[PDB]
Order: sequence, then C-alpha cells, then structure tokens
Amino acid sequence: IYKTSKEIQKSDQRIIQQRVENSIINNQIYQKSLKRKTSKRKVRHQANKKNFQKEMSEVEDTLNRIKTHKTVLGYLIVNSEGGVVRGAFKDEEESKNIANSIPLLTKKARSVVRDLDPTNDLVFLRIQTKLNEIMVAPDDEFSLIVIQTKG
Amino acid sequence: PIIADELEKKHIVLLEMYKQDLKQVQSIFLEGKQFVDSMHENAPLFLNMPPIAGALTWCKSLRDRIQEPIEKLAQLGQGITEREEYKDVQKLYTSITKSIKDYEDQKILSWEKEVEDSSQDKLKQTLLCKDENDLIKVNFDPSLVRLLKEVKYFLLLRTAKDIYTKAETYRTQIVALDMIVDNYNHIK
Amino acid sequence: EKEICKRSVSEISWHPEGPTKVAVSYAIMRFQQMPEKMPTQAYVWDLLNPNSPEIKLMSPSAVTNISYNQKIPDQIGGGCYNGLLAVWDGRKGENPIMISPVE
Amino acid sequence: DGCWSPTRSGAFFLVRRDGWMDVWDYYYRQNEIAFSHKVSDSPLTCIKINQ
Amino acid sequence: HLPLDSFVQLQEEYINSKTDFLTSKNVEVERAVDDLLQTIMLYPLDPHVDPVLPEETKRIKRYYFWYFYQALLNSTQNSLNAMKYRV
Repeated sequence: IYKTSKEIQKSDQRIIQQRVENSIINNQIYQKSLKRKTSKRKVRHQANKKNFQKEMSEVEDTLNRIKTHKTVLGYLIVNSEGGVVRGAFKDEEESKNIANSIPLLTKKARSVVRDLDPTNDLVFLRIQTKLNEIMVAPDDEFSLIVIQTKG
Repeated sequence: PIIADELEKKHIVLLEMYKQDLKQVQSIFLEGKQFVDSMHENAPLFLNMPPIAGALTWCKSLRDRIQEPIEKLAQLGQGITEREEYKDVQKLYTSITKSIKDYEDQKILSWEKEVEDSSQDKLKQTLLCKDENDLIKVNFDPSLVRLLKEVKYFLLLRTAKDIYTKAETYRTQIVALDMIVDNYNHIK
Repeated sequence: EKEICKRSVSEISWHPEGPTKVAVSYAIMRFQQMPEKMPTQAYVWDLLNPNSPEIKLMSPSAVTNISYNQKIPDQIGGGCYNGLLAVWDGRKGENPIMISPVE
Repeated sequence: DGCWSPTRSGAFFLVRRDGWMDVWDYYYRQNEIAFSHKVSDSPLTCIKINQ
Repeated sequence: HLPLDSFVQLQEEYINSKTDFLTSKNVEVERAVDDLLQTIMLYPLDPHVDPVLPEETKRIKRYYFWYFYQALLNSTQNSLNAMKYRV
C-alpha cells in the first residue's frame, strides 16, 4: 500500500503541526505562522479556518476601525528603515511623500525631546497644521502616522 | 430547646449517611463474597492468610465496621428509635449480619469437615523419595501447613491433644530423618 | 515478562542518592496460591531504560519486602517468604552476600 | 498502602485495592479527596514516594 | 562532540556512549506503549460491548513508532547543523 502510507504520513504531519493548537477551533495567527516556519510539509484544510489572512483582529481590527472612522484621511505605518509597511491614502503621491518626509521630522523631533532629558523617550507626537492635524506614534519596531482633518 | 430543634434535623441526616454505608458495605460484600469462595486473585482477604481462616477474619472486619455506628446510635436521645427511617435502616443492618453468619457457618462448617480430613493427612504423609535419584524430601502435606496456620488466625478472631502433643515430636523426627536421607543419597 | 502465572509487586523502594533507580520485590501474599517452583527474583529498574530491569537480584525464596539503604550506596536488604533475611549489592546484583540462619 | 508526601506535610497519598489511587490534601479541603486516579484495573499492592 | 585519526576515534567513543544510552530509552518506550495497551485491556467496561479493537492497538504502536522516527531523524539533523557550524 502506497496511498495508505502517504495518507498516514500526512496525518502524522498534521499532528505535529497541531500540538499547541490541539485541533478544535481554527484559532490562532501566531500558531499558524509557527507551523509554516518550522514544518512546511503540510498546509491548509484541517478545520473551518475562520477568515483567510486574519490571524488577529486586534491590532489589524483597530487599524481598520480608525481608517473607517469619519474625518480621517488615512493611517500609514512607517518601517523603522524608511519603508511603508501599510499605506491607506486616496493619492499615492501624498502617501509616498508622507512615507519619506514624516519619519525624518519625527526622528528630528525625537532628538529635540531627547536633548532636554536623556532618560525621557518620545511616546507620542502630534503636529497641527492650519488645514490638517498630523498624529505620529513612534516605536522602535514600527511607527504609526494618522492624518485627521480638524473639526 | 434552641439547640435541641437543630439536633433533630442533624439526627435524620446522620441516619441517612449510615444507610449509604450499609448499602456500600452490602454491595462491596456481594462482589467480594464470590471471589473469596472461588479463591480468585485480588481477593478481599488482606495480603497472605489461610483462605478458609481468612474468610472468617474478613467477615469480622466487615461486621465490625457495620456495628461501630449502632453503639453510637443507641446513645442518641429523644426517641430517634421511634423514627420510621431509623427503624428501616436497622432492618437492613440485621439482614446484612444474618447473611454474613451463614457464609461464616458454611466456611467453619465446611472447614470443620476439612479439618477431620486434614488430621488423617498428618497421620499418613511420612517422607517420600522421588525420581531415579534418591533425593528424599519432606512429604508433609502442604494442606497441614494451611490447617496449622489456619488455627492461629481463629484464636486471634476469638482427645486431639495427644496427636497435637506429638506434633512437636514429629517436627524433631522429620528434621533428624531429613539429615540422614541427604547423607544416605549422596553416597548412593 | 513470561513469568509462571503472575507475580504481585509486594514492595517498592527508591534509590537513596536520587530518583534514578527503583528496587521492586515480587512475591504472592495469597496463601497457597503461589505455583510450585515459581520464579523468586527481584529486579531493579532504571528510569532511563524501562524496557527491561538494569540488574537482576536472585534469592533462595521470593522476597516480600526490599528497601534501599542510605548509609551504604547501592545496598539492598530483603525478607524472603520463608522468613530468611537476605542482602544484595546493587552494583553486582546476582546472588545475596548475606543470608540469615533458617531455623 | 498510604504514604505522606516528603516535600509537603499537608498532602498524603493512599492507594486503594480497587486499582484507584486518591490524593488527600488537608491544605485546601479536609472533607473531600483532592483528586482520584485509576493507575490500573489490577489492585495496587504498594505505593512508594521518592525523597 | 561538536566542540584527525584521534578526533575520529574520540568521536566514535562519544557516539558509542550515546548509542548505549539511546538503546535503554527504546526498551522504556516499548514498555510504556505496552502499559497503555494493558491498562485499556484491563478496563472492565461493559460485558455486552467490544473490549478493544485490534486495529486501534496497531495504530497506537505504529503512530508512536512513526512519532519516534520523527524524533530520531530530528536528532540526526541537529548533528548536521553542528557540522555546518564546525565548517
């Protein structure tokens, strides 16, 4: 029997992937990622799988909610190395300009806060223009920038 | 009267608990009784003891557990005896005790007949040599060992003297007889 | 494995230095339920390999209780079904070095 | 056989002849067994705890 | 022993010690598998019910044996990583 053997092998593979997951509900984004990394022998199927490409609603869900919120032009995440992890703006030129220009200002702004007290580190920075308000949240791993028109 | 009213409620609950113990002992007894009669493995008798002697000892342990509460129960005042529920439990206790005695009587009764048969085995066992080689060995019936060990357990649970008196002499003679037999076979 | 009838594990003891070796003695406590010429040996197991006993202790009669001794490393003392007292060495196992007089 | 836990005085383990081992812990509830586990169908002759 | 003729002979002795140890574990794993099967067989269950299924027993051993293969290869692969580190 060859087919049978193959099936058995597949089953074995599935078991290994689970372990922490323990079958039941489709669950978890982190678990899925780990399985993909370590063992790539088997993938997909197993159970319902919930919603495709939705490991965790909460950070992803919150970002979707702020974008949906009224009077918000968009929220663009800037990678620590001047990159656009995610861009949500009507025009590419504004997003491209925001992607390069905004992080440079925050880094310069962080140093201004840093010069007065070395221990103190930037937690949140908000710049209000005459026609628009710019809010940037800075973290070493990622930077979140949101532009909201003043009410 | 204040505390006394609470006590009456407590007495019925205590009586109900004894009902569970009586039923549990009885249910355990029935499952245990079948194994003891057939001398099956993992039997109720504790560790290693004479099987016929052990059944009487095992019956006594079950009987002691059942009657420990009755002495305490007779202590209770306010005519708890009048209560119909208390009377029903007492009837169940009496039925369980009667069944145990009959089983004990069969064991002691059957054992009594076995003891008479055993007496003959001690009288006519002797020492028998077996195989082509003269490897003399004690032929004392293994049953004798159980009957002698059986009697000691009976003492713990509460014209044959002359025969029992030469029990000491028989043991000395067998040891002396065994030594010459080993010596007499080696040369042979 | 493949013992005549079955042998109950009457007593279990733990190694004094650490929980890496367990000494178990097999005998039948039932009166006269033991088969004639039944195997009467004690096996000391090892936690690392449970497939078979690391060493085998041989005694004249089945040992009802065997326990380890903290004072001397790997020394096991047991009491036989006959009433004989025997002592074995855990490192060498085999036959018992000390046996009490029968009578 | 029943033996006290060397590490903790409060809990002591008793192994029944029904093949079930029940752990009694007096730290939390004196009235009931902390937990009951069935080691095997065969009766448990003895229990030993490592020190 | 990640951290010439002499190194090979020393490595062989080190490998031999591991092999002697691994064999002891195999006996323990087989006894554990048999004990689990024995406990299920020991279960009284219900008289008018099947006591156990022969296929079920084979799957518990085969899958566990298959599981051991995943662990055994895993160990061999770790040595290759050490060899790459040594290189």
